[PDB]
Amino acid sequence: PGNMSFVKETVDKLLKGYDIRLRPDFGGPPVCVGMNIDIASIDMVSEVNMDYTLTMYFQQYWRDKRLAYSGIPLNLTLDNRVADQLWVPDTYFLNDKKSFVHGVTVKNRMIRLHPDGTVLYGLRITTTAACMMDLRRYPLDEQNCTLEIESYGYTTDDIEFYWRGGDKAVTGVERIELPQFSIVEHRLVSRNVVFATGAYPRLSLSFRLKRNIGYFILQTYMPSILITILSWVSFWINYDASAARVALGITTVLTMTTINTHLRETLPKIPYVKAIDMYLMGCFVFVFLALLEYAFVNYIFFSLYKGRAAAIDRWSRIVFPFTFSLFNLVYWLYYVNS
Amino acid sequence: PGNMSFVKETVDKLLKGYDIRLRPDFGGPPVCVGMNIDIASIDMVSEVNMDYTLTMYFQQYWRDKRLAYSGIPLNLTLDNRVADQLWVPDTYFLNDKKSFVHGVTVKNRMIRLHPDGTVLYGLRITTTAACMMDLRRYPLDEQNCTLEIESYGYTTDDIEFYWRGGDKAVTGVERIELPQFSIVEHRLVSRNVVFATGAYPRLSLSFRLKRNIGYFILQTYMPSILITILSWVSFWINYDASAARVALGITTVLTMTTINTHLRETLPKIPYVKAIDMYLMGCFVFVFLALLEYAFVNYIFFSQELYKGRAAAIDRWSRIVFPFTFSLFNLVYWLYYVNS
Amino acid sequence: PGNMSFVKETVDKLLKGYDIRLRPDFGGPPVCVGMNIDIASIDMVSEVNMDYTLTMYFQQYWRDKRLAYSGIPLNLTLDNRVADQLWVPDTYFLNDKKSFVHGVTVKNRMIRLHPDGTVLYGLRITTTAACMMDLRRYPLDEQNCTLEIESYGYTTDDIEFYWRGGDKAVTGVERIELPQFSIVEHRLVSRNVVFATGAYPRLSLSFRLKRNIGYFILQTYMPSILITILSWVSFWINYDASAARVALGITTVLTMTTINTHLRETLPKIPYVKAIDMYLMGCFVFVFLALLEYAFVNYIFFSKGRAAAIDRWSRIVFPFTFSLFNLVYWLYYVNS
Amino acid sequence: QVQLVESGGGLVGSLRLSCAASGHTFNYPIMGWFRQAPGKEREFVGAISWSGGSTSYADSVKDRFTISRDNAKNTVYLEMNNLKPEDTAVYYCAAKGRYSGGLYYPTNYDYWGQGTQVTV
Amino acid sequence: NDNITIFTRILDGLLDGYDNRLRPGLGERITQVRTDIYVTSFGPVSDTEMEYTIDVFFRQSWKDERLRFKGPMQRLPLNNLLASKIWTPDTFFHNGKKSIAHNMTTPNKLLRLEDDGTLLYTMRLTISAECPMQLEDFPMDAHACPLKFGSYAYPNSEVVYVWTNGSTKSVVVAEDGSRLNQYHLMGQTVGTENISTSTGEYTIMTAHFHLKRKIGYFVIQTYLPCIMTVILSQVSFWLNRESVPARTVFGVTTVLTMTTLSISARNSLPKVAYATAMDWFIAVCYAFVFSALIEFATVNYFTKSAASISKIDKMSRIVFPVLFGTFNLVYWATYLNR
Amino acid sequence: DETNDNITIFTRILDGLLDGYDNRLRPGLGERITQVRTDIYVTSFGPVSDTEMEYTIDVFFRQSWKDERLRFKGPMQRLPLNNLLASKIWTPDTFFHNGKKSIAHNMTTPNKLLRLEDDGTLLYTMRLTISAECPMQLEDFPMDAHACPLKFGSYAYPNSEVVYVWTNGSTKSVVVAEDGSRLNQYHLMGQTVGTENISTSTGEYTIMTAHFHLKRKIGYFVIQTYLPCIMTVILSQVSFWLNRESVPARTVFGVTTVLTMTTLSISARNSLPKVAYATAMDWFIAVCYAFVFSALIEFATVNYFTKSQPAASISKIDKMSRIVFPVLFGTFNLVYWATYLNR
Ligand SMILES: *[C@@H]1O[C@H](CO)[C@@H](O[C@@H]2O[C@H](CO)[C@@H](O)[C@H](O[C@@H]3O[C@H](CO[C@H]4O[C@H](CO)[C@@H](O)[C@H](O[C@H]5O[C@H](CO)[C@@H](O)[C@H](O)[C@@H]5O)[C@@H]4O)[C@@H](O)[C@H](O[C@H]4O[C@H](CO)[C@@H](O)[C@H](O)[C@@H]4O)[C@@H]3O)[C@H]2NC(C)=O)[C@H](O)[C@H]1NC(C)=O
Ligand SMILES: *[C@@H]1O[C@H](CO)[C@@H](O[C@@H]2O[C@H](CO)[C@@H](O[C@@H]3O[C@H](CO[C@H]4O[C@H](CO)[C@@H](O)[C@H](O[C@H]5O[C@H](CO)[C@@H](O)[C@H](O)[C@@H]5O)[C@@H]4O)[C@@H](O)[C@H](O[C@H]4O[C@H](CO)[C@@H](O)[C@H](O)[C@@H]4O)[C@@H]3O)[C@H](O)[C@H]2NC(C)=O)[C@H](O)[C@H]1NC(C)=O
Ligand SMILES: *[C@@H]1O[C@H](CO)[C@@H](O[C@@H]2O[C@H](CO)[C@@H](O)[C@H](O)[C@H]2NC(C)=O)[C@H](O)[C@H]1NC(C)=O
Ligand SMILES: *[C@@H]1O[C@H](CO[C@@H]2O[C@H](CO)[C@@H](O)[C@H](O)[C@H]2NC(C)=O)[C@@H](O)[C@H](O)[C@H]1NC(C)=O
Ligand SMILES: CCOC(=O)c1cncn1[C@H](C)c1ccccc1
Ligand SMILES: *[C@@H]1O[C@H](CO)[C@@H](O)[C@H](O)[C@H]1NC(C)=O
Repeated sequence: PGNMSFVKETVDKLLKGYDIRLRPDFGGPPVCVGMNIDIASIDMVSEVNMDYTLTMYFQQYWRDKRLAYSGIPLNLTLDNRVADQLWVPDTYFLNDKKSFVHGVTVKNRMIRLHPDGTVLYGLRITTTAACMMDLRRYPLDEQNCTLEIESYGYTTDDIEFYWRGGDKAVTGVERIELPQFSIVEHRLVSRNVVFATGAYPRLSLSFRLKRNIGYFILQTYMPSILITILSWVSFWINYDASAARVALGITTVLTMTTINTHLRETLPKIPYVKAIDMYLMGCFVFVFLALLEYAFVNYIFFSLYKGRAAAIDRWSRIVFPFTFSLFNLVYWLYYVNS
Repeated sequence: PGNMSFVKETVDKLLKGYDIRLRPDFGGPPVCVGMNIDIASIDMVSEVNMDYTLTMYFQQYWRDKRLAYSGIPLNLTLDNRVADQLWVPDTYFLNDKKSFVHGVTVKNRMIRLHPDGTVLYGLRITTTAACMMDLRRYPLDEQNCTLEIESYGYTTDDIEFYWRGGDKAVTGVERIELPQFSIVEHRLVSRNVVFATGAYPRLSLSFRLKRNIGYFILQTYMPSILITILSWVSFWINYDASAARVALGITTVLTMTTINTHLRETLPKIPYVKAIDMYLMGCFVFVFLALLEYAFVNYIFFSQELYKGRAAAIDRWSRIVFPFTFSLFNLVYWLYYVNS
Repeated sequence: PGNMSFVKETVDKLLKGYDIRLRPDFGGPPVCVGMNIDIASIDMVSEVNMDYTLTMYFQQYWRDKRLAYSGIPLNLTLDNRVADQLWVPDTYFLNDKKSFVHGVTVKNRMIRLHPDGTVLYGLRITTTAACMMDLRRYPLDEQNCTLEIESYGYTTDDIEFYWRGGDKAVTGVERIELPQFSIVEHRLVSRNVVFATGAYPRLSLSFRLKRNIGYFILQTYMPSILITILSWVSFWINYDASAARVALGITTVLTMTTINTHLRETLPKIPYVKAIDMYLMGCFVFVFLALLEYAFVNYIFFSKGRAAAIDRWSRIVFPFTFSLFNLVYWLYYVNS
Repeated sequence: QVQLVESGGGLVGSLRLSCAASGHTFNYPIMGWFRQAPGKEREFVGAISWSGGSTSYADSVKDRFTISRDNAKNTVYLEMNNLKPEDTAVYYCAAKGRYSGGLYYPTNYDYWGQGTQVTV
Repeated sequence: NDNITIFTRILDGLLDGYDNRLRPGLGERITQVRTDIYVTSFGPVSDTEMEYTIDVFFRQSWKDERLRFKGPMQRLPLNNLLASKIWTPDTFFHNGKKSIAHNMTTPNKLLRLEDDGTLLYTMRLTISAECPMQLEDFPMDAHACPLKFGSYAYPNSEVVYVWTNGSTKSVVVAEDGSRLNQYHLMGQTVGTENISTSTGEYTIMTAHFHLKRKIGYFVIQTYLPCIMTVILSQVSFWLNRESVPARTVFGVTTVLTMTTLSISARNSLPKVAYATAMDWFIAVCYAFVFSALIEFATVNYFTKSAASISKIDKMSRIVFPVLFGTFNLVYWATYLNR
Repeated sequence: DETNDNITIFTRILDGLLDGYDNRLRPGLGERITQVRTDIYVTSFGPVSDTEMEYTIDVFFRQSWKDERLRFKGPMQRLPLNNLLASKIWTPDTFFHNGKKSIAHNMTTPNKLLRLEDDGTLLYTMRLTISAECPMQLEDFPMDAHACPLKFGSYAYPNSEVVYVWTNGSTKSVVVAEDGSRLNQYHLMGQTVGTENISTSTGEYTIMTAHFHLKRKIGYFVIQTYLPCIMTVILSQVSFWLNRESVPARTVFGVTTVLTMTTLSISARNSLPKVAYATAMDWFIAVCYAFVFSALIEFATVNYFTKSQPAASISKIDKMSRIVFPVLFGTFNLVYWATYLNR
């Protein structure tokens, strides 16, 4: 029975002579360490840092025959500091950038023994994981980011990993909602990874981050569209007022580049051109041609010529909307259907 | 008895009487500590702070005859908490600014013994290594960044470092993901450094980082080129537009100054002119010169057939003069920073 | 003779059987922990963080009659590790946000026994203490804020505090001054505080900063005044030239907004009008009226002597009322 | 899933091969060239990193073969220079994940080409 | 006289045969941990990160029958180095993300032992915790920021938490504690829950702090700029229609002001996708500032192409301010009386 | 030499060496003054921060002394002890009076050295990154010079107990690695070392001190601040070649230059702490702003007098001011630079 002294002496007997340096069944078949996770929160996702932060409860199961006990029906729960006295696996996350076991009040670890010797070792972790992204479709993009788990020291000759519960082993991801993304899908994998030192077991968790387009419509496309069409107001300004159309056009150019720099304020200095950059280039091209059209009109007006200027103004009044419509059609069809 | 308790007895008999304060063969010949690295990633390379954050698996491998065991054919893989109870090399990186061994779950360390006493010991490390950069050619520059591996307490007559595997002693160079750079090559070197306290062995791992101009050519050079081209439209606007001729020139001047300012809050306060500053200087001089040329079209037209012909000829010239001069300047600049 | 061998066993005598869990005179009257401080320097005082960073030497004195000795004439200084083997008070700073005891070569601690048992325990500390600033008068504001020193666990019937030497207990405050502030005054206090778990002794060190106005003359007031006066150039530009008359004033308006934003962004999201908010809004009103006055004359002239007949007044009305504005502002904030 | 196709192998000299990738090639930033023959375990030949160009080769072909990546066609090419008779093998092309292990070991490569033969 | 050593002997008589790995009454009874909180200072709230930081004395109490003692004094304030030897609960915060257990000059912990064996254990903590804000109504939003904590390893079958005074008077905020510059802490609500996880069912303690945002900042820093930019755009209807350059300057420069203001405003907030109540105000101000320039363009068309256009400016001078005032009034009504 | 028994004899002799030994006491506590000869080798100086008024320095900090408990005789004279053993042996508790923050590097074993001669002489070395407070003066901001000090001494033991002496003498006892310095904006003109007795609230202590003489390099500010302001003054005076019939041009051009000066004046101070006074660069900014504003006042009066009094001597001003303003600005420059190449 669970008499206080009896439990004390039973546990002392278990640990008396227990060796930390040797893993369970040393020299024999591997330790089958079952893995289990309970996602608490994906704190952030960052393109500028090419990483995401994740808080979770991380559990591990194995049987160590040296800890089998009888005469006690309880699945004993012990103070977490027993972890420093027992053998615990060397599992670590390959692609983490920085991580820490939460230490509030007392370090967030769990150890619970079972009569058959099974050990449930669990601890709460916040981890920043590296995931560089395919930004080429920036506002319309979809990302795959993963958490890679391996044993640092013990190879497949000593340790084996498996998801305890199979496809059900990770939970809480169904309740994760993000400002910028939504988790379309998550998939669990198990595989062996081979280095020069030997074959090391791996488990990996992956998320399909589909981006929400809502944000960029609000902050980027609305301003750029409104300032683009504002540039066409020049054709509604008579060329008799020669000094006003230049001010209008150059103001639109200034505003367009000012909007562009705000994106560069919030992005990695990545080389290639992104779809957002392509859209900004198109809008800036239309603004630039709107200004150059007044310059051309003023050339023709001084080089019947009033009629030519008015005809060019009307032709632009029609064609600039038409050309911009063609641009928009091609842009959205291409970046949606591709 | 048994194949578990036998290994336990072997290990305890090894660590019975082992002295952690003495290096292997203390007082005898030096200890040849082979080592090799596997690169995990380079998080960033910073011009503002002149450093780069390297992450890696760092391995060390040496003989220690006090840990020889017999009968057992296994390469014992002991729990890493035993490494706190053995002698390990005093290795360190001189140029590191700040580093740490990854500590989640259990501190990321591996230690593996072998029957003939040789030990393997490895760590996963993230180090913010310093790297002074020659930004005179920025952004067309390339940088050499290094990691200086060295033993602190023990001299050249106590330790001997060497790259295990020689040329192949560093791997994972092709999984470094830097947007702005591409590692042209990496090179491995070994040396003896000398201080007032004696000679020491040093191993140098170095990267030659070539920058990718794709970001700047699109983000800072193209807008400057377009603004300079915009500045020329004043030479197509007829000179009667006195207010607009000014407005264009002054707006382009202020826009070049603005393209300048967006750089200065993202770079170190270097005291010398860089290539980017040379290009911005030249383009700004072009816009300022266009503005001055408009000023001396206006002066000659209104105040001083000189009132007609001089202004007409100057305006007609500008439309070809400025494109030609800017093309010459651009060609000279790019061949100055590419061909020589 | 061989004193090195004797003081060894004397210190062993002191530490043998020493129960670290129990405070001096446990069960008896409290232990009187007198305190000294030597202010090293005060790092950034911050509005955006609402705190200040203070580096200091902090000393504590008490008798632990379990440590008395008579065979040695020395004021026996010991290696700092002994601090982890003796009992030391549980003093802490209630209003610190982040702090650390310095260790460069070794952890900065001092233990100095004496024959009568007195123990002098000193530390070098950097502490980031909260400082709730009243920014309503910014930048013409003084800022009292303190460091609150208290015993965490031992109540007033177990530990007592006092300042050693009274008002002279804190030194270095006469020497430190900041770029943005000057230490007008400092005051030392002692009192009790009562929680649900009992009454505790309190020591607190209070400063009274006063801000330096030079940076605000450089950035805030002079650019605003210059832009306001530049706006008055409109009244002298011809009122037929509408493009210039407008561009001038509207550019001054945009400049007012631009100089406001780049000075407000380095300051917390405080929801009330600062003194410089009043100054900036007054200057903005002046500039906005300078522009809307051109709008008025351009309307009225077209719907005649009515144009010059109020511009010739505006030329004097603007500077006079702006002078009145400054006269009331400075005397309202500075002298009252 | 990423899918790959090979082309260029044949009978003799010097020779060149090409491996074209399709699909989610971003999640597989590295491509490796292996080879195999009757009576032989699969052998490594070389590797390449998309957009980086930083190759590595097996010591048996080092300084003869080279690998390069056409990132626009999403294709990689191996220069099989200065053939020697032992180079007769089927030169499987394969792709490697972001965080898999060593490059010299076939088990780390997920998606595989159809294995063009080469003969000398 | 002997009080300094009698208790040495007593305490050494309590700690021999003791085992801190086993919770008190492991088999016989449930361990009821009486607890309460004292928020010495509250805030700040970082809505750009969705966390809020709270400073607190966190107090706990229970009976360990092993520590029941007799002596001349009926309770003992003891050094914190003793707290490591006694069993103390593993309480942790479910929604915390980064916390500090203050350690200045000593670990900030308080341990007292009654002669009954009852322990009182206290410690000063600073916790940065997640808050689930909804920002659809930004300028006049309100929040309930929770603080949820409970045992990490021991389930409800073993250890249960109870508020010390039961009623809401078991959580307290210091009178001078508010370090919120941007919020009012309107109130609090205290409760308990039985959560279920992959380790058992835990008895969670829950506390909610109710926050409402202070609108004072945004009035002067964002609403006055938008309203004043509309006014600056509106005054251009009193300019004579022949002054085309100035009429153009007013419109384009106020549009630039609106664009920069809008970009700056949403530089805050955690980059969420939906439009808040501030977006629906900035967008309407932008609508007026843009339609003003379009109206000027229509005038400058018709006045130079001739027609009976003189009505349009006189009617615009009425319509634009009237419509903007109507919108402002109804908007502020629908978000104040929300 | 004797490799089989060398480990055994030295573990035995060392255990005999530090049994009964205790680190709680100085070597010769009751009998002598302990002398801790010290030395420093600066691996890399800098960077220096004006906004924090600090500088960061990386050093091998070296100490030596005689401990009489530790004399021994054996098969070799000097022992390269493992740095773990410094925990058991007494070592001086030096601390840097100016230190804001520091790292005693801790990576792959502490970066720390311990050696022991058979005559008892210890040597003890370690790697430190030291961020130290510097009381810099900014009245001449882009053209000032600094002497940022380093000061350190025993924390606990007064001058009666422990005294510090430079190892190789003041003229050789601190060294700088020329190949490693991290200064970008400054130049370390030279360094010098001295000693002091400080009286304190806890007795009298001895300080070793080394001063680093830093001279700022103006090059960054010439091209970033001075050049734009000079030429914006020049630009604002380009107004004078436009004929005054173009009133909108003569207005907007000057107004734009004044706006440029405003932004330059406000922005350049992002590199400086919030001092209580104007620097020399601020005098330059003030005078450049004065000239750019006078280039606008010129038109403010010309545009008036050209229509209020069309027998006015106002057409003269496009001559007199045009030729004079550059002259006055040039003489200002030739006073300013002449001053601050001396001052
Ligand atoms: C985010 O990114 C990931 C890519 O980085 C996406 O895909 C996953 O990526 C991982 C690697 O990161 C990849 O392993 C995984 O593919 C499954 O892997 C399983 C393990 O395969 C390994 O072990 C097998 C042991 O039996 C072995 O068969 C495999 O090699 C042999 O088989 C393959 C496949 O036939 C041959 O090409 C190869 O030559 C070898 O002969 C390998 O060593 C595996 O179980 C699984 O299914 C395969 O295997 C089954 C058993 O043979 C077959 O029945 C089945 O038909 C398959 O052949 C996969 O191969 C993929 N996962 C997927 C689904 O593609 C993540 O999906 C992405 N996440 C999100 C959320 O978007
Ligand atoms: C910065 O900001 C802080 C915070 O606002 C300021 O801190 C305050 O400083 C004042 C002094 O300027 C403090 O008051 C003084 O406190 C002491 C101690 O009083 C306490 O202890 C006494 C026993 O030791 C006890 O009798 C007191 O209780 C009586 O008085 C209080 C207050 O009047 C009253 O509420 C009670 O009912 C009692 O009547 C109290 O617990 C005291 O010495 C000071 O003067 C009193 O006592 C002396 C004799 O000792 C006598 O001569 C005086 O006439 C007077 O009776 C004085 O009360 C105050 O406690 C501090 N407050 C806090 C919250 O810390 C600080 O001053 C500011 N500094 C600067 C530089 O601006
Ligand atoms: C610091 O103080 C010590 C004494 O505390 C000084 O050393 C003494 O110097 C005087 C001459 O000035 C000698 O007569 C004494 O004999 C010295 N004392 C001893 C014990 O030898 C020391 O010179 C002072 N240092 C400085 C730089 O002022
Ligand atoms: C959490 O669960 C406990 C469970 O306690 C049992 O409750 C059932 C139903 O009322 C009762 O029949 C059992 O006797 C109870 N057992 C014990 C040992 O008390 C509830 O008591 C709590 O109220 C639950 N908490 C909340 C917040 O609902
Ligand atoms: C009340 C009159 O309007 C303004 O002051 C006003 C409107 N848009 C901008 N401003 C100014 C720049 C301002 C903003 C914030 C604080 C102080 C002053
Ligand atoms: C807090 O101080 C205690 C003193 O025993 C120490 O054990 C612990 O490591 C310290 N923690 C930190 C974070 O400094």
